[PDB]
Amino acid sequence: FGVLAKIVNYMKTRHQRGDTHPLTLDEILDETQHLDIGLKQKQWLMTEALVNNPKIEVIDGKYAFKPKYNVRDKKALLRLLDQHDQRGLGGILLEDIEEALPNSQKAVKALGDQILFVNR
Amino acid sequence: LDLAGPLLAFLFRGMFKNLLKEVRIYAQKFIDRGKDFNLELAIKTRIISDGLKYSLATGNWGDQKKAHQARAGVSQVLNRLTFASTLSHLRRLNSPIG
Amino acid sequence: TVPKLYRSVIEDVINDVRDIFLDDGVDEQVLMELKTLWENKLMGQVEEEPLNSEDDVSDEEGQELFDTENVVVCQYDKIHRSKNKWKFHLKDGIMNLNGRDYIFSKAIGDAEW
Amino acid sequence: MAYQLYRNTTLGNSLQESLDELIQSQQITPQLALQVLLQFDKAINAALAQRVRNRVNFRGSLNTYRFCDNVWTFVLNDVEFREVTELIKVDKVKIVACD
Amino acid sequence: LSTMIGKGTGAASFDEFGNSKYQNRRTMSSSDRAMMNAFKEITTMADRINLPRNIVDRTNNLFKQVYEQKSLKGRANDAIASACLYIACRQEGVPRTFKEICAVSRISKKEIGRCFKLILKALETSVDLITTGDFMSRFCSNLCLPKQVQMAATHIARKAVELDLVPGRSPISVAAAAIYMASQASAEKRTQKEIGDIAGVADVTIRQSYRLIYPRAPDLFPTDFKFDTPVDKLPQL
Amino acid sequence: FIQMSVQRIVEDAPPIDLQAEAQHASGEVEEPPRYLLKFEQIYLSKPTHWERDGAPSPMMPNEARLRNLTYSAPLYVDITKTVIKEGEEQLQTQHQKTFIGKIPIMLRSTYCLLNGLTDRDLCELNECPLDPGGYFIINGSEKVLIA
Amino acid sequence: PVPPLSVRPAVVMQGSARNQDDLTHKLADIVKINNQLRRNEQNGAAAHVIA
Amino acid sequence: TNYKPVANHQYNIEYERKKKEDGKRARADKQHVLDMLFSAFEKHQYYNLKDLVDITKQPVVYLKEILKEIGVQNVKGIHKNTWELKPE
Amino acid sequence: TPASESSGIVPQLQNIVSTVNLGCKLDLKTIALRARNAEYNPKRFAAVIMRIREPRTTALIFSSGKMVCTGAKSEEQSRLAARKYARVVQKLGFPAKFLDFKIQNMVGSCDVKFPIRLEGLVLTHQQFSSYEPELFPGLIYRMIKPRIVLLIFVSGKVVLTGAKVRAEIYEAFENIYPILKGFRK
Repeated sequence: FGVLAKIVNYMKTRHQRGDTHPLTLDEILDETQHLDIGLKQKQWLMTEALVNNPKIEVIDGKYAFKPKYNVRDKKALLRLLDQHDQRGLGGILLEDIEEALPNSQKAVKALGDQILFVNR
Repeated sequence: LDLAGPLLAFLFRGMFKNLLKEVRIYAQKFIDRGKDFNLELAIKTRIISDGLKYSLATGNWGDQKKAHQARAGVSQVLNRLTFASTLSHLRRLNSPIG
Repeated sequence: TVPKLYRSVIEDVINDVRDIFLDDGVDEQVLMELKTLWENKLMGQVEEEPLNSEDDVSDEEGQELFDTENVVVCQYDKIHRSKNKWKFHLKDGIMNLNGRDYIFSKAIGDAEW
Repeated sequence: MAYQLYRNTTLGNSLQESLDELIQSQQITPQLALQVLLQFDKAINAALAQRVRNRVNFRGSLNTYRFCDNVWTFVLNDVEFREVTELIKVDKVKIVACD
Repeated sequence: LSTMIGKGTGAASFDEFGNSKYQNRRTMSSSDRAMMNAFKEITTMADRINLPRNIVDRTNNLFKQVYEQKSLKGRANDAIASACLYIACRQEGVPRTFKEICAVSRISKKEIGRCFKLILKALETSVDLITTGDFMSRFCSNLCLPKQVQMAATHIARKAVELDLVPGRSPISVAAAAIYMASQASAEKRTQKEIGDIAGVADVTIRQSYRLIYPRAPDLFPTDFKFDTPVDKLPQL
Repeated sequence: FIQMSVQRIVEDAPPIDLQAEAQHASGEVEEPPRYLLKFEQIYLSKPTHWERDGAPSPMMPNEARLRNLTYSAPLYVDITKTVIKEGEEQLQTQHQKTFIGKIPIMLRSTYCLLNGLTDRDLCELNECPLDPGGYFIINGSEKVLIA
Repeated sequence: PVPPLSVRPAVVMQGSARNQDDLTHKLADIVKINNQLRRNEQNGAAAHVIA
Repeated sequence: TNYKPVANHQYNIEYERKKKEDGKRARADKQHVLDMLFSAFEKHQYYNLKDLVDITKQPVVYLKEILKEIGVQNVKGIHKNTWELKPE
Repeated sequence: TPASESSGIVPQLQNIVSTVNLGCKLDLKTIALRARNAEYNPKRFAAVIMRIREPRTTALIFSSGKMVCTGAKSEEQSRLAARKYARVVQKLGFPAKFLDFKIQNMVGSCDVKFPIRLEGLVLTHQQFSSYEPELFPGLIYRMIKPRIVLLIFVSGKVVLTGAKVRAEIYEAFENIYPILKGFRK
């Protein structure tokens, strides 16, 4: 179990470094020096641990970063918000910063476009 | 007839148990923290000292807060009017009643 | 006396790894070869940091390179100091002085720096 | 848990050198050698506790000292080891201590 | 503030299904509920050494001043309470030793003392200096020593400090050695160990102080006293 | 009541023991410490008074009335501490003799000071030889219990 | 209606206005818990505790 | 009514214990502490923070600082809280 | 001054406390490990302890890069010691600086050589003096002239502390000396 949380921490660090490109389990285990964690642990990790996580992005025959397998569009769904009978999604700033890029660069344009900040 | 002894035995009994619980509460809080027990520090001497003393003074029987209304004149200031009132008052006995 | 102790140790170690050698499937001749080998082996700058005007805050690079130190390996019970006065309460020790072999169950010392 | 420090000993090193020969000859495994070292460690610790009974008192000059990870390391000069029935003077000694 | 409620008449008083007759009472003064708990400790302690309520009332009063100033909020109430008991006892002219207050308190002698100096500065006030006379009574009485011995002891103590025979010494140790001298000259001889056990001082502290006063022993006694043993026959320790 | 009942009550059957919690989140080894408290013989000293000085002395009922004292005596008990833990130790036991409180004395009973004295000592002490006694003195008031 | 002081005679009995009558003590709970109930309700409240 | 020492004898024992090695903690080496959290996650999905400081021997403010970084929390009933390394 | 030629004996400096900041973050573990004549106990304390032989001083260096140097019997020796410490640290390959070197405390002592009456001194200065034999065998005087603390003993010995510059010691001592002479047994 604890090696899977070390893999998720490395993949989270890969997005924080600037990247969401898919890798094989090998390339992850090599960089993290877990290649020799034992063939039984590598097999379990491949055929149960990266299968039991529903948030993993499966792309190009490989696994990618990490909390969202969909809707990582890194911008607000303005189109849904246009519809006053169904417009609905404010969320937490931490998910949006986690998603892709820092808030501030997007926000300068957004402070005069769509965004409102509430200290909730 | 409940004289001085059966009446006192009651009052002191309730107080010593009250004191036994107080040493238990004290020893339990310490032992949660750990290692420094002192037996002499635990005893709240006032439980006995003041408890018998208050009841003998007011007349109010039993411990306070809850039950007390049961008995009121179990104690009195001794009537020193003649020699006979003293002697008679020391030997007076009462039935509880409406 | 103490060569005997090392002998005692020879007996205890060899006996306690016999079974382990056995568990690996290794032959007792290797263990005997081990023992024989072992027995044979046994015998700004102007104000911010003008510090270079204070160089040599040392008398020597080191002393352990000289190997002039007979070695001592031991556990400690108490270490104490009072200024230049140090106090040592040592225990369960193995000494080797000028090639000679020594031991102690307890050692107590004093030293000045 | 007993301390690995006695593995540093000349005796302990003489053992390791004997083991490395057996490893060079590949008659045993490195893992097995490590296991012999653990047994020797326990054995020599047990032997010190049970057998050794002598005591020595000493005085000298302290030259240098270290303390890290609960391990004291000294180097004393002009040291004088005194036993109840013996005397040993030495120019310099290295002392490593852990407990 | 206000009132409280309890019991139930034994009639309706719903827990309806569960077992909670009508309603439980409620706390009201939690913010200061530790001032009342300080007072509870002050009274308990006080009774362990059996002071009159008047001392206890001043102690209670000193605390309320220190607490409201909040200047010492960082230390345990039991440390501040123990200091109040010590100050109050000294100001009332019946000093207690720190060793005595430590015995009844759960606070160590060091912390009561440190708090004590800080409170004196905190209340911007001072106290009288202790003298030997202030303890002579309690000690001689607890050892069942006759009134006459106590009187001599007081005199010996008093005369000795007047003669400056003990330049740097606690008044307690000097008192203790005086008492010992008096008692060893009395029929009711008591061991150094007993006195030391009562005064708190080490028996070696008595040994030194007795050794220092012994060379002038003849001159220190009061003229009214009648020896049981000649002073040329008073033992040394 | 003294010769029997106050003894009977502490010689009851509630010896208390206390076992603090241990091996929280982890432990293994061997001891969640355990303490037991026992009570023995009870002692009652003749009725004493302590001055603000701290020095105790005998009280006499006439004094107790004038100065409004309470005529009571101090009570002591033998207590035991008994460390029979889970294994490491069992015998470490210690006896104490401790002041627990002050009980009022009934006047001229065997625990009063008046109980042995003749006509001469009582006239001397300032107490009337003809006074029946048998009643408590509480804060300077004579308080008699009623059957 | 809060009785005026003439109904709540400030029992005095020595003290220093120590006699803040007992009806006043009942009134001090009523304002206290009501002050508390209004303030409780001003914020968020579980349905049972307000009950 | 007992001789009054400088402090309780046992209090001094308590002082001596406090005065033996244990006191300050080993905040250094985050990775080994990270490993210990992983090891906690090897036995069970959630634990009491009281247990977490006991098993780690680290200061609370720091153990929190780490638990904010790599995990989340979940409370139950009356402020009874447990923390989890985001099981997935 | 005439008033300082009677008690002129003039007090002797025994201890100085100074600080200096190296202005850089440091790895105490590595430092402690590499350095000779040094001690570091992380499980019982948070800093490394260092000692030089010359003028038996000792310095304490913190992870922040701040350090404190004590033991000098003179400001020169304090400047000398601080520099010697900052040197060996430089020699550790770390960007050691001499920046913010400052005296924090100075201790002085002297002997007036006469028996002193203490009950009077505490009487006359109850707003300042405090003498409690039950706590410490020596009267503590808290001066507010050059806000200084003094320890006065029956022997005649006197210690003074709380100063950062020598003038404050002479001033505190010139001030208190007449009183002490006037309470001479």
